[PDB]
Amino acid sequence: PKAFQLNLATVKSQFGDLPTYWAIELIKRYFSAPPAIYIPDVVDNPDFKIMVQQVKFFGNGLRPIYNSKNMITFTTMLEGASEATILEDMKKQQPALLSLLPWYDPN
Amino acid sequence: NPIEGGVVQVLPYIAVMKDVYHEVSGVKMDNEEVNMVEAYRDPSILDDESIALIPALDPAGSNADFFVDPALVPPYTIKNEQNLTITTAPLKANVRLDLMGNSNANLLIQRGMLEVSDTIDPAGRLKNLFVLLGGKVVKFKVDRLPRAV
Amino acid sequence: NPIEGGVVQVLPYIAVMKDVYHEVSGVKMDNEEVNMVEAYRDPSILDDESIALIPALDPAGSNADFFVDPALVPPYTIKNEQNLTITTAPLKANVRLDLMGNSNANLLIQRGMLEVSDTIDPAGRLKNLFVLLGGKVVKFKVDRLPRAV
Repeated sequence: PKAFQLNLATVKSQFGDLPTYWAIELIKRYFSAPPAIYIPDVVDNPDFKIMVQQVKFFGNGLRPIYNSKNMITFTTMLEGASEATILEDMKKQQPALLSLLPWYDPN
Repeated sequence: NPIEGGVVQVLPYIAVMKDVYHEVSGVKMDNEEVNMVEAYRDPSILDDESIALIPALDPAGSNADFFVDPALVPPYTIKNEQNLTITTAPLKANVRLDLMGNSNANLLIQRGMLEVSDTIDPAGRLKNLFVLLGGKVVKFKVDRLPRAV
Repeated sequence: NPIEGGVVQVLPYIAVMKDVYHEVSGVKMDNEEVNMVEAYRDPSILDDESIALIPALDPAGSNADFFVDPALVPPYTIKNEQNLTITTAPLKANVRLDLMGNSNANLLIQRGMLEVSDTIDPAGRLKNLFVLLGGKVVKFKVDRLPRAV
């Protein structure tokens, strides 16, 4: 299949009302991204895209994240991956990934 | 010496640059590297306030109750060494807050959430005092007074 | 001895392993563990190309202008220690680029983005030249020539 955009604004709205950089960290946690990943704020770089590509498999090593000029392509094995389905899976996994207590309380 | 037949002038210098990652489709390393000598003419080259503890206003309003009502003092924008913006307002008088917890450091978590190992420098001052004068606010710069330490 | 009534043979050895992490599904740790002794007969099990700096194409075409037109030299893929592959092609002549920026280390970020601490080994060579001749391309292997150093 083809990579699709994961709109950062929709992540903020799904988990209450996160500040930009907490939503970015939540995405990095969901995709187990290395801590040496740079992702700008949308206001600072409105052209920057966070993409998600559904891949056939992961390797036995670290998650194979791909990097373009002005967009980062996160990799998932989710069947039928789309913006909505990633957002729903993030909400399922969020309790283990990052504590959003000041904004989002799943309890 | 006629054996040497020439010279090489070696100029060892120190260069200052930013913590910049390599670009994928970059024609060059887009890292503003200059010789430190330029910092004498342009003080911003070595100007580093990255460690400042700036109480930051949550865009969501989650901690808005700790800050001066925008009706009196509208929040303003600060750009840090990364050219990114935070919304900053003065703290409300008679406030009890986690000073680190509400700092820009916990909204700008590119480096990480604050933990027990993060401490405040005992060396500090009262920077500004905001007084309501006859219905409008006057900003008093008090960072040079002996009582502000 | 009839008291012992048996024998146990203990086989210590040093094993060659692959650098892998546990999977969430967790059926088993699929690490290609092999006895070091085999390396005396097929030493290729020790090969490690992860240090190599191989220019890589952005699947989006963001850095395609640094590489030879696919109409002349079609790109080819290479595989790492896993089954993940990336696309590489010879660099176009008469270009200026960030050589590390366009390297495989940034295109496939498993171990983080390249930083100022990542440097190029001066002990490099010119490996190949691709010459256009009569509408088609001839590959010259020049890695061993003293002018390629």
